[PDB]
Amino acid sequence: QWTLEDFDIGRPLGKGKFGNVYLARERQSKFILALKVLFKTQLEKAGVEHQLRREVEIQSHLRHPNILRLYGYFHDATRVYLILEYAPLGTVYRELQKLSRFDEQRTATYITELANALSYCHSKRVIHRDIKPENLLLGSNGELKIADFGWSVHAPCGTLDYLPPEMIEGRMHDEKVDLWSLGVLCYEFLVGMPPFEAHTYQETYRRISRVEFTFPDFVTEGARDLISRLLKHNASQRLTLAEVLEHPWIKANSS
Ligand SMILES: Cn1ncc2ncnc(NCCc3cnc(NC(=O)Nc4cccc(C(F)(F)F)c4)s3)c21
Repeated sequence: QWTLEDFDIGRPLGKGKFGNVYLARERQSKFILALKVLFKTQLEKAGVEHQLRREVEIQSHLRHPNILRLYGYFHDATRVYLILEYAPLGTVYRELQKLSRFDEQRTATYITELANALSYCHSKRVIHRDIKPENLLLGSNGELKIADFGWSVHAPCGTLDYLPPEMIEGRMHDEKVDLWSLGVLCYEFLVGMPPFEAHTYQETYRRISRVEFTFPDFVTEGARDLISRLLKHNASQRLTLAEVLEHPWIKANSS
């Protein structure tokens, strides 16, 4: 039954649309964690109070080294606080801006670690639906840790960039949506920008719908194959996580 007075609030770890993330310390144990501060008025305004309660429920069951822990939550009067595992090496979004693009060795490792986290998620029938660089964090030893199960549902906001055709059209969708997103991620890791980037929402809609993307000259055939086999309009055709993990290019470049 946590209260704010139990925690030493430290430095900001990031700013979000719904609230801010701060580094924190549990006064008794001296344990280092992260506290995301959400406003209650903001949550009730967009009608997502149930989604947050669903996220906490989903995260109370999941345990995996490539999934950022959510320990529980508390509120006072005006704000809601999420007790979170701290990811010392920040976001992948930030690492991507810092390095422009990743090499194949780093990319494959991230895809391998993501696939594992998704494999564990999909087996428990949990679909993430929001796989993007800003929702991927890096642990002490540089491992990928997936976070933000707010838009997660059971089997079967920002830009549209990572959302599959079935999701952007407002149709039915299963575990295969995390596979399209994984494909999109793999492309942005190597290229530096997502395959369907546009200056307008409406153009991005056209690109995703018709699956209109190209590869720059530096992308290898092994990466070209993987991404192409993932980015398919037909959800039931897309490669499985097991095939992704056993993919020649993935096996070659992964650690
Ligand atoms: C930036 N950063 N740098 C280091 C670092 N280390 C640990 N954590 C960080 N950041 C927080 C990561 C999150 C994990 N889970 C989240 N969950 C969430 O934000 N849920 C959520 C929010 C608003 C609205 C809704 C609702 F209701 F709409 F569903 C749901 S955010 C870190």
